[PDB]
Amino acid sequence: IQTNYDKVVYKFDDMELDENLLRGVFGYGFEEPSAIQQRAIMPIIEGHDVLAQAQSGTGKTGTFSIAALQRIDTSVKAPQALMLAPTRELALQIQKVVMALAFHMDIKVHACIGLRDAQIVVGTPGRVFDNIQRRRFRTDKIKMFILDEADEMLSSGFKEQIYQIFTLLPPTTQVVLLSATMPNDVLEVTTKFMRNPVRIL
Repeated sequence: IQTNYDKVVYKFDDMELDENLLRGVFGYGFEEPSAIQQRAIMPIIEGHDVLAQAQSGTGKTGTFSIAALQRIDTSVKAPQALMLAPTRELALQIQKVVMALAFHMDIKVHACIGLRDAQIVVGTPGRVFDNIQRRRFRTDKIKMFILDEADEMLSSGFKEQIYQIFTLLPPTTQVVLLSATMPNDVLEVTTKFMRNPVRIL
């Protein structure tokens, strides 16, 4: 584990999460934060752009799902977090988890594979870009942009769609990129859209 952020939290109780969220975490079966969640949840909540190389099954989904849910202003009924996955299956799965964690919260999650007042939007690059173009949902309230399995997405030709989505989002959007590998392409998006990112490898 290599990181340029040194805070390590061992219990979800210590992350100062909303209790309704915490209820959902424990309710989901999350007992102890994994290596990755021990280090990445906090910086994401704090607003840092975050780059994390994490293998699947290490608790990636929970990391950005918990941090995103903690950052939602439930009063605002519009997209605040946009999550991009390489496939419709992954996207569907992320929606499953987010909803389970948000069980004790009043949060609307919608998958792009209804959209106007969803607070969390999950989907594939092509579908999301198309819905933005046809103005199916506004992007002015988006505060978080999460790219799950970035190496997968950039290799499937979504690179251009992603670059375009970036430009269409508020210049102040926090960027969270998770990838198992570190292709030169991934480092590229990182240098182009992140500002002094927290790195966890």
